[PDB]
Amino acid sequence: MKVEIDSFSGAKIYPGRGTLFVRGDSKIFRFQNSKSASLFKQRKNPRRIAWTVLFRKHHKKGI
Amino acid sequence: SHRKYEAPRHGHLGFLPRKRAASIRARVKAFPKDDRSKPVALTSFLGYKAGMTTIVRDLDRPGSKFHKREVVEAVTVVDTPPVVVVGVVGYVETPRGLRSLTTVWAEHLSDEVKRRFYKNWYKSKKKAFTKYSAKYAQDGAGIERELARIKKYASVVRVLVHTQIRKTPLAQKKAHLAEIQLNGGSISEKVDWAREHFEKTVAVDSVFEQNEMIDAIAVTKGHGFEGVTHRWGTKKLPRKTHRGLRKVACIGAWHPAHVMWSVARAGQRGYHSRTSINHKIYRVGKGDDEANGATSFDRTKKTITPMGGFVHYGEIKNDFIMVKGCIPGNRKRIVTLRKSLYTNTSRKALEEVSLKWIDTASKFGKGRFQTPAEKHAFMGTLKKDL
Amino acid sequence: SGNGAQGTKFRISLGLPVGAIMNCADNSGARNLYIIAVKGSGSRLNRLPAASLGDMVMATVKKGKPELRKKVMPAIVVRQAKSWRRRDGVFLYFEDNAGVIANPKGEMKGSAITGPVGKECADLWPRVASNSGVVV
RNA sequence: CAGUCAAGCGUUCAUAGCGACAUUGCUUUUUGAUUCUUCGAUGUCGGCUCUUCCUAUCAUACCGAAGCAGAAUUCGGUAAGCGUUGGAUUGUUCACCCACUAAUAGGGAACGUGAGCUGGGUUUAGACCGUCGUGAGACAGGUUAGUUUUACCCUACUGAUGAAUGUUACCGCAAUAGUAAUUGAACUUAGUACGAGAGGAACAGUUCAUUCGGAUAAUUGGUUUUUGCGGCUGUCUGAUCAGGCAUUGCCGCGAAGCUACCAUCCGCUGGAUUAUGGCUGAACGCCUCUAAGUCAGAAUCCAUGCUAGAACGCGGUGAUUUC
RNA sequence: UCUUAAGGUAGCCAAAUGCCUCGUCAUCUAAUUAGUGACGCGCAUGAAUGGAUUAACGAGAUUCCCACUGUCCCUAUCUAC
RNA sequence: UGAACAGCCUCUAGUUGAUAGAAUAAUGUAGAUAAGGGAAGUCGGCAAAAUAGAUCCGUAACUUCGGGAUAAGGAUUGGC
Repeated sequence: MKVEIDSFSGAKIYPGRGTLFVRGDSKIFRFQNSKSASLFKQRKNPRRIAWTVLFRKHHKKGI
Repeated sequence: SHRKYEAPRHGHLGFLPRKRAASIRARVKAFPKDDRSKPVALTSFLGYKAGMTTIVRDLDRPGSKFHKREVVEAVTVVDTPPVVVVGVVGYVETPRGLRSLTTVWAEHLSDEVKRRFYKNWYKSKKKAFTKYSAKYAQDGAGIERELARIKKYASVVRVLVHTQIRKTPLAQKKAHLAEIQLNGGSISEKVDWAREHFEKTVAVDSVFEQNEMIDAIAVTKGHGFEGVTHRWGTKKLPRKTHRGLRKVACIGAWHPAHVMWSVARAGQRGYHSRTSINHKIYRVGKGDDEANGATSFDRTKKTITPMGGFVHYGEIKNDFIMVKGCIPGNRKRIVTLRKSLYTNTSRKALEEVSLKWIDTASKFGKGRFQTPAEKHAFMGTLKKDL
Repeated sequence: SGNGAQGTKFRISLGLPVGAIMNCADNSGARNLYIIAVKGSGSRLNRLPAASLGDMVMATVKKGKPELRKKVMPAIVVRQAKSWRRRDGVFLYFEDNAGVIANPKGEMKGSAITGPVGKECADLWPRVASNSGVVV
């Protein structure tokens, strides 16, 4: 087996836990949770969301 | 006049009456078929339903598409501390059925089981089985002959056992007590086996083994007085309807001028005895051991109890069971396990099972981490972590 | 499927009932597909037959070419938009639901496919695999 | 609806299958006929819902016959166990079409069912047309609009308690009643058998699904008064901080719990039998499945199993009050 | 040719008038006893017993399409009383 | 606040009345939300939803030339 990375939060997705999405352009996204999923459908930016790994690494926290 | 468009009986009538059980501990109606060629051993067990979780393994049915591929499966977990054998009774057979002629207990008893004899224990002399111990306190004064009576008679024997509700994390202190049939060897052997095992633990490593199909017998969760619509699966009547739509519209014809039993009706849902079968065991595991949650592939030392515990149960520090799928019964509840009655091979009951990974994540939410080590690793330190 | 069931199928959560209009993905001239029936469908009272991924169906064209319009035709689903569950527990869903015209045996009357499809359909209907760009 | 008979059809041949002319019966699901009950009122079509029953069996199980090579089909038997759809138009019953289907069989229960719905239709009063009528007015002729009441009683039903058995607690038995699992596809057998060719099987085996059921809530989804976190508008609290009101103010997230063929898991094997085919076997010195005896045999029947446990069915066991 | 006081003219239709009738043709539909457009030996259309249209208006009757939706597949959950 | 003696909050004045207490089963009444599909339901889209203010843009047939027309249909809207 393997573990993966939420498009939004960038989190380990242990098997089965979480949702998957396949846009018409064949981009396969994965979501650990409906929180991330709903934000994605809202077309939010994780780099702006604070608790996200992208914001974390863009503001240079936990270096 | 006839039914214009056909459709089947809503619900199942073998499972009637849909009424509250006689107990919080489902009766075991039937045990397997006794045979003598095997050794004396139990044919049932008792534990407490703890909860569910989810695992991973490699299927093997030669002809599927997930043959030799991974899957993920919902399992159910039971906490099965070893049951204390105390006593046995003897059943002689009549044209009026099996019938107990003797119940032999043991000398010494635990507060939990004689509490189960009592109701108001906190104000009690605790006077129970004292004169039984005084029938004991000698060599065999009035016990040896009961045993030999059971030998001379009693085609069937059932061993009395009780649980360790104090080993559980529960808050009851009132042990559960029950009988199990033995389906091995001869009758003298059964009784002397039990005599050896008076006041003695018995465990799941002895009663069961992996890849065994069993029956789960328990009482299904109570849902109160309920309408016909959830209780039977009847069509919700339409929007425009005076005086209720969560109903059955016609409940019978003019003639017979009575309500037929088969018609649906509101009333008790749940707290029902149920006996589900063909539940493959996937893992026995040990309280007196760590790494219960760790397969040969993971090898990350971790028990089965997730972060923050089982919801409404706690920990699994006793011997435990992981079985495929669901079972009748809710969390914190008793459960009566049972060997099968029939040598189902089917290339489904013989599918040998070896595991890969076991979700030990928090069910009190949407848990991302199986371990706080992993948690701190992913997160870094924290304000509280000085 | 039946006829063109190159093997079997595992159940898929059902989200395309009769009355559903779903996109057409192929190069056959169509724009939409009005589902009206399902093969291998169950027969229960006041239950709508529901299609799935891989389920061959009978459909109509409410929008498209006047050679295709006003006649039924077999069609096959490749996209669902309803979260179903594979044996690895992955809950997955597209954003749209679409299909492709076919013959009863399963060969696409159209020569191509425009977008992603489902691996189940790709494994069950080989001509779709032939005309597939991307699979999942 | 089913029989008797059999001129004829069926290449030849009455009976594989049909079966005119003639004839004997059955049913009450039509429609008449009658007017026994009912006019100090039995709520009146259909649909929806929901159960149950019959079989004159559409499909499924096992079988027999064929103008049955195979496939497909037709006839017939035990069989009502199990199932018999979604839609278009119509108030519709009915009909007709579309499509799936294993198959889309017919009927009964006060033409089941209105203190269960609805009120399209019919069936008051308003109104329009046509025809009839001098006219008021008439028309199972057409159209439109038109109040659908009460259960708190008894019974039945579902669930739920419960006196009395010397008391109380625990473990059990199991009378009786109920009962459930259903059908299809795909691969393989095998492009084999069979068939001149055309075409084209089957049993076993495997994986899957349909329908129904019984549980469960790890996962996903839903729900959210956790009024838990954050935010938003208006206004009030001098401003801030923090908060009230806005019939739960609104939004996003949202655990727990409940819940979903929208999710998951499970859904037993033995005996006696029918029809049918048979074994030995006479009557009838042969022969014959039958007469005595006897074998296998089905979705049947009964048990296994499962559900409740007789509250007036029972058993085993423990402890049984003192100043 | 019989007969009438004279024999329905313009125009309109299976229309709220048309039994037969689910009239025939077309269209809308996968399918339409509906809807619309045409046809007219119209049982029984029709001219201030007003005919044929008619913009706008209608808590009028009717059909279809877009959107929308717990009407529905198929139900579930929550709140106050 | 806002186009507004709308709706919502407040000041003065007035009330705090309407049997109450405990729990929160069914069925209801009133209010709501619901994945995928989208009227397949039904006599019939009944009920409910969706749209909604303002500014800008654009605007069909038909017409009694007056209208239809907010046609349709699209964009934008905060704070400092």
